[PDB]
Amino acid sequence: KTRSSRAGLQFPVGRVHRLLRKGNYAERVGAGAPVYLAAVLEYLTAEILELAGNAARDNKKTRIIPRHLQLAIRNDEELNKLLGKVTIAQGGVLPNIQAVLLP
Amino acid sequence: RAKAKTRSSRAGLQFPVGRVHRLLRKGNYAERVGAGAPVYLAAVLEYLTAEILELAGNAARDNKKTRIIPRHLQLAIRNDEELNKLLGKVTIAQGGVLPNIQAVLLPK
Amino acid sequence: SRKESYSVYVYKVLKQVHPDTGISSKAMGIMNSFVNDIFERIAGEASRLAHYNKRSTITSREIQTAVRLLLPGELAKHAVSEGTKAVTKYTSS
Amino acid sequence: KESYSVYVYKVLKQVHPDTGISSKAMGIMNSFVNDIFERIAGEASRLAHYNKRSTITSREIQTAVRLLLPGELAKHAVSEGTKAVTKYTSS
Amino acid sequence: PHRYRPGTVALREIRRYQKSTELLIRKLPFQRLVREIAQDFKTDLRFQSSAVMALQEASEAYLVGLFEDTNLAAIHAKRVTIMPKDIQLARRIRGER
Amino acid sequence: PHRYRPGTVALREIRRYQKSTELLIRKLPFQRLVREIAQDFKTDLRFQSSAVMALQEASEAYLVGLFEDTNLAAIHAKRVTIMPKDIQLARRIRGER
Amino acid sequence: LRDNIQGITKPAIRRLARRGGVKRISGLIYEETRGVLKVFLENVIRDAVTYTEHAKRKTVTAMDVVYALKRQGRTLYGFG
Amino acid sequence: LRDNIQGITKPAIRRLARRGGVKRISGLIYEETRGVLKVFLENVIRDAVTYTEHAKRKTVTAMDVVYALKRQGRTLYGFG
DNA sequence: ATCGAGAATCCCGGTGCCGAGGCCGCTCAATTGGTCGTAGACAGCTCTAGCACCGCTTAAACGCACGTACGCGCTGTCCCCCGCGTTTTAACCGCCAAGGGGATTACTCCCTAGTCT
DNA sequence: ATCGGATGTATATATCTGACACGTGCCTGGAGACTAGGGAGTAATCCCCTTGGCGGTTAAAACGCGGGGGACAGCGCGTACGTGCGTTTAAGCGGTGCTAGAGCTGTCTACGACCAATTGAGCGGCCTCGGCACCGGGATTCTCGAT
DNA sequence: CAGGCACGTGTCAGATATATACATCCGAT
Repeated sequence: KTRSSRAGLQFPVGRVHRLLRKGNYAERVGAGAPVYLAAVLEYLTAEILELAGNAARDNKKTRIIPRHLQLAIRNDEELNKLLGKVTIAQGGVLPNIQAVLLP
Repeated sequence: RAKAKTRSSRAGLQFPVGRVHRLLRKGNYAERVGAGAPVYLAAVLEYLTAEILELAGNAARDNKKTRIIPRHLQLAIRNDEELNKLLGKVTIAQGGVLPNIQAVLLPK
Repeated sequence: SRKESYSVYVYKVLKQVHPDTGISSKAMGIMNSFVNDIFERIAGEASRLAHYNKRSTITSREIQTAVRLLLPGELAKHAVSEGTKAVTKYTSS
Repeated sequence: KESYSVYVYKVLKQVHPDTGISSKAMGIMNSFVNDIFERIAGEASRLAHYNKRSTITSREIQTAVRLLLPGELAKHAVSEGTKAVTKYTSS
Repeated sequence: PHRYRPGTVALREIRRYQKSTELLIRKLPFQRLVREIAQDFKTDLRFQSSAVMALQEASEAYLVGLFEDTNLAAIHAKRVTIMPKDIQLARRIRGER
Repeated sequence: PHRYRPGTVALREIRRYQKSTELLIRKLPFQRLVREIAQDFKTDLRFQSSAVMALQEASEAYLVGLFEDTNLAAIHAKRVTIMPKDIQLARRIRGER
Repeated sequence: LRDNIQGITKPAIRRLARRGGVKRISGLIYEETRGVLKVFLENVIRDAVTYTEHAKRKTVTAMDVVYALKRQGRTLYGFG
Repeated sequence: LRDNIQGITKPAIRRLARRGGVKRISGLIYEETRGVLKVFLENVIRDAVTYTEHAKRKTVTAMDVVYALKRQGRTLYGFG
């Protein structure tokens, strides 16, 4: 029945379709556009959650905090480029010391 | 009926009001567009254009030229501080750069 | 086909601030790029402004606030006064 | 209000069936989803106007994905997006 | 007694605050500064606590990034100490000036 | 024979190329480079001349701005000659690395 | 509300520099940092108050700060 | 087409540096400048080609380059 | 701390070029005049959270003492980049020709908005 | 190198505790059917604009040869900045009150969407002379080896 | 029409305190 299950996703196709309609983006919204956008959003969320889960397990924790998300984003080559101009609240900074300051 | 008198003339502006209203309506900015919004936007655009053209003509006369070239627009925009901040991320075609040599490079 | 441009409008503004100054095709196409840039800049901010407050109409109030956000310092103070002056004249024909 | 709290948590349970998520970390996930949503939808809206179109279809979402996301990240996002549309049409 | 060599404790607390995720700025002085700045634009203005917290996070992140750029500029000039000329160079290159 | 001292002719060229608005990169080599770069993305592309001109002007403006930032970085390090480390520092601070 | 810019004490600036990876600090940094922080705060709060006034409100919500930061290119996650 | 990066000759980079206000130029500047120019050109042309392909066209018009530049915040005036 | 030979630069005049501006014809989009649905402006009520106050506790800021190491000025080496003259060489202008596809108009069909449940 | 003294980090265990993940109720937003009309796919066509090639000029690039000035390494100094200790200030942290104002509902009215005539303003075609580019020569100003 | 959003509730991952082991710095040596 639901379009999300008809497409094999977990993100809401109907909600994305409604947001596209109210969005004022265009006069008409196609049928496959919400499905495609929901699939893209699901893939990106899955990648973030994979890297964050690995970062959380490296710290002997079983729960994700913003620090793990920040570490996952900064330690990935391309996720850093995608969210370069984004500040994560309670994310901290990547531990890095220049070699010249070291004794 | 009655004599047609354009909306730009009712407001005293030179930039079009009907064209701005049409572009706002067909630009998918919002479901509805108010009556005074095209008038206000046309007035703002006319003010900005006049403000730039004033300094562009000043630069043109300072170079003994009667016509305006992209160099004059470049000089006018970069010389004015507020125009510079408004258009700081804009590249003007055939405009060149502002003459500025660092003082240390100048010869002793 | 019938392309649309601000060439007539820019030229009229030029002849009142500088009655004896011309403009080249290269320079005038830049002024067309500037106007279209600012038009999209102000209208985009106003479009977001109405969506933030769950509104459905772009009024002069939305355009006024967008001008106050985009234009810096004195450039915004004079633009607002010019914008409000036209609206009052338009409202009284 | 409406959020992606139910949907994000489902994706996590598929990816890490034992790891959980805190309230403040998970709100950051919500703000990320709306940020990417407006990037692609905003870019796709420009593509329709650029081509004098009035409809947003799968061809405009696909191009917007390639424009925003970097090289290797966008290639799989297109593959995931294309896969869902074909399955949706068949079913 | 014993005295640590200069720079060793300075090399520490980098390893602390790069692993720590606290705010490092006192909250009430920042709140007072925000209110003092904001009263110039509108008097009798009320602030949400989340608004002040968001302002604090954004300001601190901006300052941290500026300090990293300042450190890079200072190292570029074959120096270890950071001077305000490095802050001015970083801000000029970043487009803020 | 009359030979100008090294500083003078450099400054003369600086003034000459700051007074003008010409394109400093040749046009056919730049067009060939653009076509080579565009072969990787899609074979058998037909560039419109105005597109190549816009690419040349944008690239030239970018290079001029980068060289300005490089010059300021060079002067910051008590130097006159720009070095590749100056370009690297400018690009790193600007956010391109 | 007077002279609260000095509320940003010297040790706070040192702590921020240490998080930024700075080993040694000169005496004029403790004033240059206050100046740049004041400039940034004025720039953000001006837009935040503009949004608040447009919304016909007397309370500066966190969403106004989020919008003002997103306008300056500094998108912030965690507050909406 | 191959090795056309060397078409950006040393005198051209020299003139660009002169317009940028550089007095003395190191020997290693030219190669770095060629690499930076190549990277920037690939970055812009990728988006321009994407815009061209989405329109089912085979010619890269000036508007595609303008839109690609505006996407990266360059916002070129003039053409289109 | 000057001085003249020499080279780069500004200016004044004369000549030719092409495009900026003005005029004319003609559409089609802006204008008027109406109807009509509904967005929000306003009045009203609620609860809630932002502001103010007070008392306690102790963590952090501050001021000072002291040593030391690093920023800065100075000097010496040397090497490499710039100025200038000679020799290619390929950019550039002009011209010609061919065909690929980028805009256009006609026709149709089916995808999506709208309404109801 | 080296060896011991002494700080500041990891690690293990007890001990709370308050967010986290899960039931529970409910209603409104998503789904399924059906209909109509305009957006877009497809065909066909014209011309224009991009590409390819050839020939001649010549300005620009490449190369070589001094040689002087700037980059870099080494030395010395002094003073400004860390590190530690005692003292003071105010930032959290816990309660209280208290009320301005954000937020949610109910009318209803002016305002914007929409459609049918109506016509003038802006756009395409097409001159034409004047601003501007170019050259030729002279006067002016800056530079550098010499006192 | 059912899934997703208020609302309520048990409970255990994590913060804190304390004792113990240990990688690291520094002055002579």
